[PDB]
Amino acid sequence: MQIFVKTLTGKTITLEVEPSDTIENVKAKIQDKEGIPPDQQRLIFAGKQLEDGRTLSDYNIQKESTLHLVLRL
Amino acid sequence: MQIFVKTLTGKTITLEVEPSDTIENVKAKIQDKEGIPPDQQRLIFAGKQLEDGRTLSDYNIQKESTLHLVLR
Amino acid sequence: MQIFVKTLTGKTITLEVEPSDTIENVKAKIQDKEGIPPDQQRLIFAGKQLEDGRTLSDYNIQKESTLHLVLRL
Amino acid sequence: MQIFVKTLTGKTITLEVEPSDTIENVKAKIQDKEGIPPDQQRLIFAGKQLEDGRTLSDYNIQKESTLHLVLR
Amino acid sequence: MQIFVKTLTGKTITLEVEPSDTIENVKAKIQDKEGIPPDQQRLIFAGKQLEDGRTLSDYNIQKESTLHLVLRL
Amino acid sequence: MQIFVKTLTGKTITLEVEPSDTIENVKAKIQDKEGIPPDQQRLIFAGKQLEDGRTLSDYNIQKESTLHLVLRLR
Amino acid sequence: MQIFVKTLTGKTITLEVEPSDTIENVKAKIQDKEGIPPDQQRLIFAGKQLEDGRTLSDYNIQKESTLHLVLRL
Amino acid sequence: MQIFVKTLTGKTITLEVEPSDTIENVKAKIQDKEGIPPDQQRLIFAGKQLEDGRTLSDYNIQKESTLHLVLRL
Amino acid sequence: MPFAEDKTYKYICRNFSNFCNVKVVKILPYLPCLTARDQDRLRATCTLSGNRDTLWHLFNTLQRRPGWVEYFIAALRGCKLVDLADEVASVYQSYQP
Amino acid sequence: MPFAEDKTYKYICRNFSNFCNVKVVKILPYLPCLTARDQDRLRATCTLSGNRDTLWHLFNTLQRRPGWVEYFIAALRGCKLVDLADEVASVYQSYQP
Amino acid sequence: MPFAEDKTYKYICRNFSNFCNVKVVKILPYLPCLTARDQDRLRATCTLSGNRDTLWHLFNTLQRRPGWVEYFIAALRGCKLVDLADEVASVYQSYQP
Amino acid sequence: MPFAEDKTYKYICRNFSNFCNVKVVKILPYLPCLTARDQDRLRATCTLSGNRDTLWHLFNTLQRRPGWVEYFIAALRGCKLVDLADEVASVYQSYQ
Amino acid sequence: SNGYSTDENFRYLISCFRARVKMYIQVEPVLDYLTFLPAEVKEQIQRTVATSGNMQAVELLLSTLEKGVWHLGWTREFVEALRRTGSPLAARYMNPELTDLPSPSFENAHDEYLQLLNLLQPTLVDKLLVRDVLDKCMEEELLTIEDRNRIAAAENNGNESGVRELLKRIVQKENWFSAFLNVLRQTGNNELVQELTGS
Amino acid sequence: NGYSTDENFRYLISCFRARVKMYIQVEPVLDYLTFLPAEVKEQIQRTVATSGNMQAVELLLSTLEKGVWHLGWTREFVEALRRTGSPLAARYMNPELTDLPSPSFENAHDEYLQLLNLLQPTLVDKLLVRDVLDKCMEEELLTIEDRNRIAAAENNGNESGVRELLKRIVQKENWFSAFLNVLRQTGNNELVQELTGS
Amino acid sequence: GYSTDENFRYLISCFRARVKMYIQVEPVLDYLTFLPAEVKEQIQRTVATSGNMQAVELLLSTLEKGVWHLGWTREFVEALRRTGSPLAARYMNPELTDLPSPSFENAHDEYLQLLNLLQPTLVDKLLVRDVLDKCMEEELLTIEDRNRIAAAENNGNESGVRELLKRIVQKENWFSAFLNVLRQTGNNELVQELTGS
Amino acid sequence: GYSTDENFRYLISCFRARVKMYIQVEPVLDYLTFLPAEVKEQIQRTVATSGNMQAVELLLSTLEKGVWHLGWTREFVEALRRTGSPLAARYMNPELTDLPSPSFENAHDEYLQLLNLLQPTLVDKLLVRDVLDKCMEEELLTIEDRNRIAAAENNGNESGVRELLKRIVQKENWFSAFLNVLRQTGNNELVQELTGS
Repeated sequence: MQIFVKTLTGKTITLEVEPSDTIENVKAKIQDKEGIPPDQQRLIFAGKQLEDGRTLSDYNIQKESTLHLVLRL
Repeated sequence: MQIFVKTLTGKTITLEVEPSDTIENVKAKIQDKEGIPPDQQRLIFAGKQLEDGRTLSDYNIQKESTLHLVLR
Repeated sequence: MQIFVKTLTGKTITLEVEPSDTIENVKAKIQDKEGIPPDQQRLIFAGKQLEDGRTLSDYNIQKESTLHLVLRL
Repeated sequence: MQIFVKTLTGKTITLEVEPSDTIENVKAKIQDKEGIPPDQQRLIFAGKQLEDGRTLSDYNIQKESTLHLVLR
Repeated sequence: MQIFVKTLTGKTITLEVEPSDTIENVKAKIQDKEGIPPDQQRLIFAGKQLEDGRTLSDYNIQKESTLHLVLRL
Repeated sequence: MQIFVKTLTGKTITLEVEPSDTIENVKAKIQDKEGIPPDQQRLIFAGKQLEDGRTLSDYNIQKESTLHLVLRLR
Repeated sequence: MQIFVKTLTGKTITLEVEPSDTIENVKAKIQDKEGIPPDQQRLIFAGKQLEDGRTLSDYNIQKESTLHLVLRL
Repeated sequence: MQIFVKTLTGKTITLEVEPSDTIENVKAKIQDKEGIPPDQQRLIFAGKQLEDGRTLSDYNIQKESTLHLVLRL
Repeated sequence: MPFAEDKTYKYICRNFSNFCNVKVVKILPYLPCLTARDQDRLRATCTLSGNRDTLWHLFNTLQRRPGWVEYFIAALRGCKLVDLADEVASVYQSYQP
Repeated sequence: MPFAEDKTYKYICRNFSNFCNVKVVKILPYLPCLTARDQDRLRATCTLSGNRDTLWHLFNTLQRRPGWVEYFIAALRGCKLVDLADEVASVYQSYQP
Repeated sequence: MPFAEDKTYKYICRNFSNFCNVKVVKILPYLPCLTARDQDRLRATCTLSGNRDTLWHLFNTLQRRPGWVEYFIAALRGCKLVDLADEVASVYQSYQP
Repeated sequence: MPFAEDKTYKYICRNFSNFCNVKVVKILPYLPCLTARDQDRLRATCTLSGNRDTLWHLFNTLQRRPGWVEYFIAALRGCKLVDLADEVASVYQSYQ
Repeated sequence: SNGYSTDENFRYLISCFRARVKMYIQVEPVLDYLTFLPAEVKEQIQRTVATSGNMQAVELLLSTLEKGVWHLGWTREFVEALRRTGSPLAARYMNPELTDLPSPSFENAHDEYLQLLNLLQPTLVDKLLVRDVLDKCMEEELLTIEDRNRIAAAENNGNESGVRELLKRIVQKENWFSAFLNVLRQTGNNELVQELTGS
Repeated sequence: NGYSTDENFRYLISCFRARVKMYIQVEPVLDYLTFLPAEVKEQIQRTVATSGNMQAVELLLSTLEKGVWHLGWTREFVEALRRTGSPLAARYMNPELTDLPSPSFENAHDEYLQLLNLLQPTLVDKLLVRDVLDKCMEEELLTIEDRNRIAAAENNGNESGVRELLKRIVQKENWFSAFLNVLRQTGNNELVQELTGS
Repeated sequence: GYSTDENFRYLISCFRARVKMYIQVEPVLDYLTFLPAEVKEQIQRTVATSGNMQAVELLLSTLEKGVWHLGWTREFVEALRRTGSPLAARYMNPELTDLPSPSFENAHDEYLQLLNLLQPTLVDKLLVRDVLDKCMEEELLTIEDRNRIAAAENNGNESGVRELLKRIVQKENWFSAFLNVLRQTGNNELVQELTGS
Repeated sequence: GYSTDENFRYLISCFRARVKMYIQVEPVLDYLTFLPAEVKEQIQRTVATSGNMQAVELLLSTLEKGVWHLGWTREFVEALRRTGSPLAARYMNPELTDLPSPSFENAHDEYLQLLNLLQPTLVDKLLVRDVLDKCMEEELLTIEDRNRIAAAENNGNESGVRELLKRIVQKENWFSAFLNVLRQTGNNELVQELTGS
């Protein structure tokens, strides 16, 4: 499954995850690709906070669904 | 990689920089060609003040871009 | 005095009226050259029906004004 | 009244009539020069169908006026 | 007195009816004129179901007033 | 009667169909001209889908009327 | 300074005046040119009646200005 | 500090006023500068009849800020 | 009979000054046709805005429930208030098909 | 009577301070001429924005309803506003042709 | 006093959570300055949407009424909120000329 | 726990008919999470338009507040209304 | 059935009844079903609606169809656009087949019924009230689902703006007058029908 | 006298063109104008909603100037203004110039409007169109068309209502003196002293 | 063509009439982050000045033209799905799997015409405060809608049902769901009028 | 070294993108007396038909083109200062002294983007009824703005929040103060979700 992680700067990141994947594991995937630690990561999907311990299928992320990644210190 | 920092006086400025340069670089190039000490100017790009630390690429400055210069 | 009434097909006609005439008097005088019977005429001025019993001056019409003549349905 | 009624093909028909003359006078004289039966025609003046009984002056059809003759 | 029954298909059907008639009478002749038997019919006037046994004048239906016909299922 | 169906590709398909023929018949003609399986098609007539069972006259599709064809893709 | 005065008849009146002149000077001096009695005039500038007493410069009347003249009749 | 006193006619008066100056002093400055009596003024700034007792800094009138001077009868 | 009942409600609206006798809190127990939600609105309105203002709410609410006139009359004379009840009935039975 | 009833409403607008004492929710039940839609829109407005912000809507909604005047006086003096009722009536019956 | 009244209202806004104890229905009788329409409108909002959603409407309507501060203080300390009334006074005459 | 609380409100909205028994005027003292302003709003709405027309306003106002489910369950069984109280918990605690 | 082609016949009809259908065509919703129209053209027509009003845009729409080559079968695409956008009266003047168009008496009579509102619009604009005539108007089915949205929106800046814009919508529906008099009658506006008819 | 009636009126809107667009409320006046073709009354209705009232009145007067209408239109236009709730313009338009306001009145009410423009931020703040409308119709400086328009413009905030009211009154006859009367009858007595400055 | 942006765009032309009817644009604009802040505020104003359907056509026209970040069409669909307009989400979906069966689109179109015919019976005999609580259980109303209906009900129950009926018709399988709302409430007579049986 | 009209016109050119975002133009027109009444009407209509941000663009265009009476620039700044949009007054000020630090301007651009991302959370989990009174106490909403937030809330809570979120973002130091407002009321769940802690 393909998802889009759109940074605030506009750059779009594509990830291969499964709907059973944890948000924590997803945050690790963004951390791998361009180095933002999961602590500084805060994903927003459908205008909603993504709680850290829950899987994507809980929020119903499908293929090519887009997540917004906003960084806070 | 050309930029045009428009001046209140009305005369534009031809500055040749590259996105790698930070603002103190372009401020210095402003310090050179015009004579304003860098601390006394404040570049502005489409209503977005340029923080001194950052680089022109951070603000998506591209070829033939037009900045703005305000004194004091 | 010299008032206009415009038939609904466009052939406006000039009338030699007096302000204090009852509307019958103006209505009665279309027939004298045109021939619609008084019951058929439904005069309209400034979007207000003209009840026949009252007078022209009652509805505050000045000279050279226009009246709209629409046939009774 | 000399009028310019234009058919589908685009060719215009000139007609010497009078505002006293009614539409059948226009329609019947088309038969004498065009042959299309009077029931077939229906003339349109500025998007308004011409009732046959009424006369041209009823519709403000003045000198050099254009009529549309749509067949069928 | 003429009334209309605008079926949802758009088939506008003219009915000649007297105001004193019952609704069954309208329901009866609408079958004879077009064809649905009454028990699949449901007259709608003024956005209000019409009782079977009532007269037309009880609903204050005037001439040229248009009923609506829907199909009971 | 003679109708046109508009495809996503832009090219419009002419069809020699009678008003009696059902949507199955008109959809089979699409396959006979292009090859898209009838299930894959979803004929649309002026912002309204076309039931597979109803004939064209039910939807009031006279001559030279246009249709829209959309294909379940993945 | 010169000023232009329009008229109902369209015969535009050109004048030779100076700003400190009062309208009493303007209104009277038309009479000696056009014969309309000073009381008969009712002169308009820019859609604003000009009072008889005051002067042109009060209303910002400038060179080659276009006054409007309106009579009672 | 410069401020501008703009009457309703349109003319603008520049005034060399100090921020601690109370309104009556400003009205007094209008006296010698123009000639309007001290009571006849009505200083209006940013839509607010300027009270006579207060001072400019109380209303926060900055440099080259404009006052609308309106008259009484 | 969802039309003869509807006409009856128009009779009550016109002759409203007759019905000010009936008190809502003393009639509400005798109206099963009122839902447990609508009873709460009436008892709250009656407590808030007096009784007379509530009568229009009772009738306007009552006229929506099916077969209300039959219960209303049965309830309306359930308050020993028979002289006014039988009138709503004379409006009703004298208008059935 | 389409022209006297129009004039008395024109009278009410120009003499509107006299009607400040009318309480809308105590007068709506005694106005049968108002349709059940209007009696529900006025009460909603009265509940939302006080009473005297509704009086103008009530009178501006009465003057549409045909034959509203004869009801209005009956409502006014049914609301113990007899002195006001006689004065609005006087405008009516005096102007009758 | 058009100006000291103006700022006193701004103090009320800038220190508004101090006034949360003011009960509207218990203070309206104490405010003659409020016009018969506003009293009717505030009492409707208070009923519709509670009390503390009306406080800001009470103060925003008071500040237009003439001489409200003198009435507000007298009302406020007449409502046993003396510790809050003198706070408003300690602004008003502490800002008078 | 901004999600298990979030679903639990969707559970209450879905199974809302079971909550008709909750009397708002008798439950508000048991819900400290509701601020002083909302208690005034709910009490006024309960006074203006009955009880069961306020219930939906109560829950839709509870679910804003932090840690409401923990309070609501205690309030629900504190109001002698326990058959429903354990239902709400069994939806909340089940989904941590 | 026909004695010519199908494209010039339609170009002729929009050249004959241009002044007629200009009244009956609501160009804002009809643009949805004109798929053959390029999006840039529809934008220009769309902008004209907001700038110069409906009847000017319909002139532009009928102008741009008249001058310009389109895909085959646009005529029935246009006519079908009119039918299901809720103004079938304009469709009667656009069928290349002729029996659909109204009888000359009907078209003539509905010129007076139109002029009767324009004379009496100030009376209607006062006494009418969109909050209650609107819903009963849809039941009579002379206001489309899309008109009611635009009526209710024009009601936002006043009632009279709703009426001024209802009376602009209903004059485009087939046999609207006798249908309108009903809508007045099953509402409280029994006074208007007397003013609007003289009974 | 001594001339036609149409050209008497055509002159009289070329003089007071600037004076009357302040006074003409063109949204309702179009109903009473029947000579105007509907495709022109639609454009003016759009210019109202696109470029505001004062632009449409320019368009209305411009479209009346150029182009010839059937005789007797001038009385239909004046009668439109007189009874649409804009009688002040009807004094100017009236081709019999008997009723035009005296220059002192026009000057004074040109000052009052200018004064109201300065003090609009005060009014917009301190005015409450909830309690002024019902007193405006009593003094008859508002019309049910205007009172509907204002009350529907206060739905998006009170101040949007006041900004609309201060456009409608300044067109009415002798508005300032009667407007002060409304503000005195209502509780807004503090505005008057802040508006009349005494 | 095959691009999902072109695929979506063509699908709009096919269904532009259907989806103008099914999109409640006021809440969707929250979820459309990619739209410029300027356009979103103009669409909000078009709602108030020229009605909903003129705003949707403004939204769709401004969505079609203008390249957006890839995968926007699914963000737009997910907006419609969870702003209480799931029926439009069926059409918008370019992969076209979830398109309502033509029988559904036919049947749930004559149903919509059925309400417009019987709207006065409903409005006279249905009161929203009685139905809103149960209508949310069936989840054919979102909190967005119930607030709007209860707020529109403030100026009269008559206008409340004007707004409830305006909103359920955009919800998926609404008629069969709406009756279940009516028959689970006391409105066992309205369900008799809607379906006759 | 120049006049004030010269550089203030320049500051519009430099910052036309910014103050387009921070100017609430419907109430600033009251204080702009120099504008002819036939232009204040056109702008007031552009507000009501094409959104606020398009009217601000028209306003800045129409100020910069024509020449106005001397000292106009101070009416505009003072209008912005006291109409409830002080952040725009910092940029528009020809003194160019209170202009916010470039880090501050950046930081509140990220917050504004974040708010746009999280708008459907706020609109769903925020009650303007219980947050308005705490806004004026924090002076981040003027009585103008509350009067129109409370009036756009009349057609539903959610539409009230859309209106609130468009007028806090123009205020000064809004995010720090907005969170202080949310913390002070009961909405401590939002701040845990808005600031991510």
